Amino acid sequence: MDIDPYKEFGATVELLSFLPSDFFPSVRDLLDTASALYREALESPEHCSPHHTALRQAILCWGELMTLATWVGVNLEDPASRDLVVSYVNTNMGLKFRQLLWFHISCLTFGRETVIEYLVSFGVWIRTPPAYRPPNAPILSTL
Amino acid sequence: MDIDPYKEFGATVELLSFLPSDFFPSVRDLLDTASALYREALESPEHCSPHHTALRQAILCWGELMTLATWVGVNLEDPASRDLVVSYVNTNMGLKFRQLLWFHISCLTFGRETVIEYLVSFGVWIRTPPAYRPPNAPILSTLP
Amino acid sequence: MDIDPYKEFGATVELLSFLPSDFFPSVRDLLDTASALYREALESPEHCSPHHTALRQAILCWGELMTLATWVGVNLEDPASRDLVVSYVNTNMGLKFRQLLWFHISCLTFGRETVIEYLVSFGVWIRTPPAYRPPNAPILST
Amino acid sequence: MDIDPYKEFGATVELLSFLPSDFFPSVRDLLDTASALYREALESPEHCSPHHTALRQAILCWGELMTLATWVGVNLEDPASRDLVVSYVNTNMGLKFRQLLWFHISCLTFGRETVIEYLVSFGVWIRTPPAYRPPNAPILSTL
Amino acid sequence: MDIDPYKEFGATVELLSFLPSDFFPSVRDLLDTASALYREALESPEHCSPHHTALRQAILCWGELMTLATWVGVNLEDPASRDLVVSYVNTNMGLKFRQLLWFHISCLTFGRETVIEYLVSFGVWIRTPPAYRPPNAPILST
Amino acid sequence: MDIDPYKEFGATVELLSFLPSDFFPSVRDLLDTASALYREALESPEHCSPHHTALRQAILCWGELMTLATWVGVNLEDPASRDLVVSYVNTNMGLKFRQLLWFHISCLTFGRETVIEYLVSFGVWIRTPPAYRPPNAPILSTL
Amino acid sequence: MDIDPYKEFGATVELLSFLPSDFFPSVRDLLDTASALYREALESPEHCSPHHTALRQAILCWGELMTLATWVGVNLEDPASRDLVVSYVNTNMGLKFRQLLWFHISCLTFGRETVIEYLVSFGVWIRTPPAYRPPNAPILSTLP
Amino acid sequence: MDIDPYKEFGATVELLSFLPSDFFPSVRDLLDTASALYREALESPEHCSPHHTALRQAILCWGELMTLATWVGVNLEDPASRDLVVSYVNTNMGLKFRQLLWFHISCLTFGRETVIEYLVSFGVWIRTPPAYRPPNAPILST
Amino acid sequence: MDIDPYKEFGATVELLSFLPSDFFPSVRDLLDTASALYREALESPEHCSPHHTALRQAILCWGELMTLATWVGVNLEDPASRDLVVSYVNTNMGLKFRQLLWFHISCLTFGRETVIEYLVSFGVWIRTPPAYRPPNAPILSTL
Amino acid sequence: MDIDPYKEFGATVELLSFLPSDFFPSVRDLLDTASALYREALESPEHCSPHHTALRQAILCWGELMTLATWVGVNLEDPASRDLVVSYVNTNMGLKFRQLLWFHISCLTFGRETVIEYLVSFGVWIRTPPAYRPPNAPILSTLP
Amino acid sequence: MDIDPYKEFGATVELLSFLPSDFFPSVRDLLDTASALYREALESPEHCSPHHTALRQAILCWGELMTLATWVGVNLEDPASRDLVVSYVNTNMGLKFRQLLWFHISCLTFGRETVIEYLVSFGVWIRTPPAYRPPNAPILST
Amino acid sequence: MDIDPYKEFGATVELLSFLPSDFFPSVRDLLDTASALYREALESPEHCSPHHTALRQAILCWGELMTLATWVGVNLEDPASRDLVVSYVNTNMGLKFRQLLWFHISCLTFGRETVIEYLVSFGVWIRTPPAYRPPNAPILSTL
Repeated sequence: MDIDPYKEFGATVELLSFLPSDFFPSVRDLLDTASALYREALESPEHCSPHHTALRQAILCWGELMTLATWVGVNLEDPASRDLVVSYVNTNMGLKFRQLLWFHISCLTFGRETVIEYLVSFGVWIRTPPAYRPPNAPILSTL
Repeated sequence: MDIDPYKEFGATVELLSFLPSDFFPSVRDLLDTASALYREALESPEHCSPHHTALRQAILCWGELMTLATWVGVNLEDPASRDLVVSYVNTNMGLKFRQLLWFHISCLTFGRETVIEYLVSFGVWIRTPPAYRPPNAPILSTLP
Repeated sequence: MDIDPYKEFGATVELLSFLPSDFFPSVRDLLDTASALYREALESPEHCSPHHTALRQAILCWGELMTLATWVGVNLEDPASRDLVVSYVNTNMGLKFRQLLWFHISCLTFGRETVIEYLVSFGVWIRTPPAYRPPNAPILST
Repeated sequence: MDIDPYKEFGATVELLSFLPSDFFPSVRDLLDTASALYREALESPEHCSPHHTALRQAILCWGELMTLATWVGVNLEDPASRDLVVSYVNTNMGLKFRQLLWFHISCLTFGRETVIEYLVSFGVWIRTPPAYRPPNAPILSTL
Repeated sequence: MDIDPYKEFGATVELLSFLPSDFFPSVRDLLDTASALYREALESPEHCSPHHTALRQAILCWGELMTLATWVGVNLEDPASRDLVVSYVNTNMGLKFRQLLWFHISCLTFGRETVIEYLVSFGVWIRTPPAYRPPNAPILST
Repeated sequence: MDIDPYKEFGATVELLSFLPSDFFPSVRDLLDTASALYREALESPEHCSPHHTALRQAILCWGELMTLATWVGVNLEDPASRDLVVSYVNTNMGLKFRQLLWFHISCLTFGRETVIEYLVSFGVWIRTPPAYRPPNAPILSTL
Repeated sequence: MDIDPYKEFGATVELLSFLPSDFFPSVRDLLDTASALYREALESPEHCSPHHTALRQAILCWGELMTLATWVGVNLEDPASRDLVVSYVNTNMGLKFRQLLWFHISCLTFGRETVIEYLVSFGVWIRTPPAYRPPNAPILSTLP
Repeated sequence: MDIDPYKEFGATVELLSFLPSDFFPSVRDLLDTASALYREALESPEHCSPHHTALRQAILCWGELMTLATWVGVNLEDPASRDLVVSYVNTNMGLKFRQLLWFHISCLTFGRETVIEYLVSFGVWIRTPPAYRPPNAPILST
Repeated sequence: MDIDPYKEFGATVELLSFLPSDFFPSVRDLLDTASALYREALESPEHCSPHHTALRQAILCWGELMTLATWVGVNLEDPASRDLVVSYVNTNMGLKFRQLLWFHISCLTFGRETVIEYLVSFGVWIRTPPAYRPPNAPILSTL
Repeated sequence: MDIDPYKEFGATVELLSFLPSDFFPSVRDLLDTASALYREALESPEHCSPHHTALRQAILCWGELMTLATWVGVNLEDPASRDLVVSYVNTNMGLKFRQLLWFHISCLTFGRETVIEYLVSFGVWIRTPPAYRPPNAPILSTLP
Repeated sequence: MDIDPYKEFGATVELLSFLPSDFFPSVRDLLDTASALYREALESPEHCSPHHTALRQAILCWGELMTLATWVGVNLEDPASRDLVVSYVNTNMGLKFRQLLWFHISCLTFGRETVIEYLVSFGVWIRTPPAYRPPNAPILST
Repeated sequence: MDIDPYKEFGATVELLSFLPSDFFPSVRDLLDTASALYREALESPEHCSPHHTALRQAILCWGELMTLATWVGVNLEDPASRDLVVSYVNTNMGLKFRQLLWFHISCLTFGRETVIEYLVSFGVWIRTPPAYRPPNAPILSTL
């Protein structure tokens, strides 16, 4: 029962691990971007695209995790335990959720092929020694 | 900010609240029936239907929650914290997953319209006072 | 001034009294069913069907009665009087409100002819000796 | 959960609030004119118009409220409580019931569009400061 | 002067004597069923069918009997005689009225041929000794 | 409870109130006239006319009530109560049966329109004051 | 001198002996059902079918036997002779008239072939050992 | 329930009483004639004629009466009542059985119309005074 | 010399042993059924069907066996010996004779295919747990 | 009742009584010739002829009787009873079974009409007084 | 090396795990049913169907296990150990053989599509908690 | 009970008795060969050949027996009975599983007629007296 979340879209887990861990933006910025730029289509009762369903499921799962964190914060009495578990969850599941949200938002707003090639380009650029590499890191743009 | 999971499939949360809390099976039975009936299509890289994506996401989320549960079980030193955490995650959080899995598996197995009509039929049956309730409750099947 | 609420729909008050009083579900279940199944159509600005208008009027009337009961319970000081008036509001008018709500909801979801015939079928079934009667009471489904 | 009775008829609750509270006639006069002009059509078993259904429901509700008032008057032993509840019902539900009856009777008698334009014109007239207000207010008539 | 009230319809008093005593519902239930199923026809000025005339005469006569029972209960003195006469008029005269009302209402609702065949098929079932008789009695419906 | 026995045939209860109570003949005379005139028609297996069904029902009901009277006379032992019961059933109840039998037999013999016209004429005769009342009363006959 | 009463009707005495002795109803019920259903045809001067002649002869014979019974009851002075004769007439001389009346009424009201097949089926039903015997027994009727 | 045995065949009971009582031959001769002249047709499984069915039924009933007489003669202990009942049956059922057997056998062998006319002819002949009457009584021949 | 009596008719001894031993009716009932239902055909001098010959042979065999039992009972002196031999004759071989008679009679009266399928149906019904089985056993009827 | 085994084959029990009791061979010789000449057709599942069914039934019955005799021999403790029953069966059933086997085997081998004519001729020969009886008795054969 | 014995036919191990243990008949009855329904096919030299093969290997292996049980019952010394091994081999090894034999015999008798749908419906029925399920289980007979 | 395992494929138990018992290799070698050569075919959802079904059944049965042996070894406490049981299950029943595995694997690899001819030739080689027996035994090979 090894189900790969990105298998049906053309990507794969270790392909998304090519990029460094510090590259991805925080969760709050991604949620704000999704709410500000895609709120009307998400809440409509329509089958828009396969990306929308995954985005809705991810947002709901994040909400449930935050609710559980709030409950353990309120009810549990041990301070060492409360901070330990909160830091653990926030630092160990946030990375994968950031990866998922960034991938889906970028695919929605830029295109699948561009996002597919950008990963390879950025990884190859990072691996090259500085002296024989272009000085400007690649970026995603629409202007 | 108020995404409703069932809106795109024709239902709502309130409509699905006709069934009582004890009606749904356990998580284990749903997982084994999902593995037994629909496993080759889940693994294949194809956009088969909107139900498959939701099922995959739900299974992954349940796996992540179970991983967190075993982490806290093996790391926490205070037994009270461990037992309270596992009781919470098993009781209060499992009902939504049971509802989601039941809905998505039944829709694949029998059809969406049949489940939609079954919901209102069961609501009508359950709202009747006990003195005039017929003994047989509605059930889902495809054979006479 | 003997207007009959059910006359224009093909029914009649004494016909709806054929069924026993305990048969009807409570008010809360009917209100939740109406909210869950027909909330989009009730609030839309259109003349959908003659049933929608009656349903809207009944809902608003029940809301006004509940508000009056709440004010009576709060502002009044006599415990016996408030208890008695609350008992009156939630027993006497409750029966007719339940009958009206059940009739309109069932007609909306199942059909007029089916609801018309079901009353006769159940009324005949109730008053037959058990030894010479089918063992399962009729029900509305699908 | 927020059904508006006038929404389906092309009106709105706050639009009807242009007229002051003292403008509406009493309940008795409305009942007598309704009986005088439209008794035969009200009793007939026909879906004549959407106004007739609303009028019938309003009349039945008023009858039920009056029966409740008679019951509390005859049963309760403390005269102060009976006086208080009678005053409350007559000074609270009266306004709404007179509004509904007046709107529905006038719509049948003269026409819905005429009533709407009359409401707009009366609002314009009443909003004017007294020093520049013409002496005669608008009225509904066919002569 | 042997006047059989059933011959003109097709039946016979001997044919209806096979039914058990408890097969029939109460007279009040039959009256309520008759009123709630067809009250406009029983009050319209039209010779609708031969069943309607018999129904009207039976209803009027039962009303007369109830008036007589009330009078004897009110005006008599010895309590014992009161109990005897009331019980007699309630049971012995009431059984025949229950039978007649059931016959006419069923003939109106289902049809004459169906009820005739139902009586014929019920007779053989009731005549069989219990040892070889299947437990389930015949059921009359559509 | 508003069923009218004579209303199918064009008559009405208050229409038959014109005739005084003493006008009607006796039960034995009506029954023996019916037996002598329409025995073969009443005993046939056919519904020739609506009057036949009513006549049959009335005759069987009268037989039932006579059986009841015999039963109470035989069984009851209290003299006063027994005589009161028998006198009541003989006198108070038999008037309506006399009316019904007279109406149906006369209709069958002569004609419904003739019966109605006779009722109207007898009403006029009974309303006329005694001073100018003809010494002979209207009668039903053909030759 | 060995005339079989059922021979001309496609049956035999031994074939009709499948049914037990207690299966048949009483004489009274048969007489009232015969009067209720077939009376105008019995009185009419027409030989409608061979069954009517046999029914008329059987009724007349039973009437003659009852007349003999009442005569011997009212004339003989010894009570023992009277009650012995009455018991004999009622018990040892009924089992044949009941059989004849049942056969002839059933043949008219349902049909001869149906009665024959019913006898054949009742034989196999009654010969089965009780352990494997189904609960309900075959019956004659026309409605479903 | 007054069923006349001869009505279907064109005669009545009163017509058969026109002849005197002593005219009819005894039962033994009629039984022997039936056995000797009609045994093959009586015992065959076929619908021959309406006379055959009546003849079979009469023969079987007479046999049943005879065995009843044998049983009462054997078992019952009082000789007086024994001979009394035997004489009673032999003297009162024998007459009607003789009439029935003679009528059916004669109709079978000679013809129905001939027997019907012969009854009237013999009755009229018997009633006439001897001096103005033919001296030879009628008889059936060939 | 392994001749099987049922082999030519489409069955075997093993198939007829599928049913339980108590199922078969007694020999007397089968003999009376055969006498009452098929006596005219059995004694006729004609070749009707292969079932008739087997039935005749079986009946004659049973008659001969009964005669032998009667002679043994009559002309023997030891009560134990006669008791044991009649017990043996009535028990051991009566079972197979009952099976043969029942099979032939049922095949004659109902048909070969129906009897063939009924054995399988009854065996499968018998060998099923009660909770998941139709409530009542099958039977042969309607003919 | 009175079933005659030979009636359906064109013969009669008293017609076959012309031959004396000593004419028939033993059971063993008949069994050996039946096995030698017709074993293959007896075992096959075919309705070859009416004679085969009768032969199979007779062989099965003889086997059952021999099994009963063996059981009586092994069981009974009194030798007198064993001797009496064995003598009775061997001297009583042997005649009938030899008659049946001889008739059926001869009919199969030679033909039914030939057997009937042989019976008639042998009866005529045996009825003649011995004074002028020809010496050679008739026999069944095919070669000149 | 996860060789699933049911995958090639269309089923799966976890699909058949829902049936309760009491649902299966005994192994002796299954063997008798297999022998009586079809013995010629199990002994003919032909590759009739994939079910016949698995039936043949299962039948041989059960006899192997029975021989093992007889040997251990005979040659062992301690009675307790004998009881343990015999009970183990009859129950825990026998359940799987009962399941496999039932599956193959039913697939031969009724078909494959019908048995697959029956398994699906039975699973749906059994997963429901008792309070809301109909009291009668599904039945497979045609 | 007369079912022959190899009879569908043309062989016979008597035919396989030519080879001595010691000829067959151990179970582990055959299982290793089957895993290394036919791993993907046994796990596929298809019945390619009748040999595959028999191979799958045999492997599952051997796994069952190994589980039984482990169970009795773990649970039983008596040393003598335990060792007797494990020795029996290892030695006595393993021979027939070895035979089945050898037959089916060889038929899958080299063909069937080749196996039958090899059986016949090995029988001929064994029947020869030792004086004239060639020193090399027959073998199954292709190159």
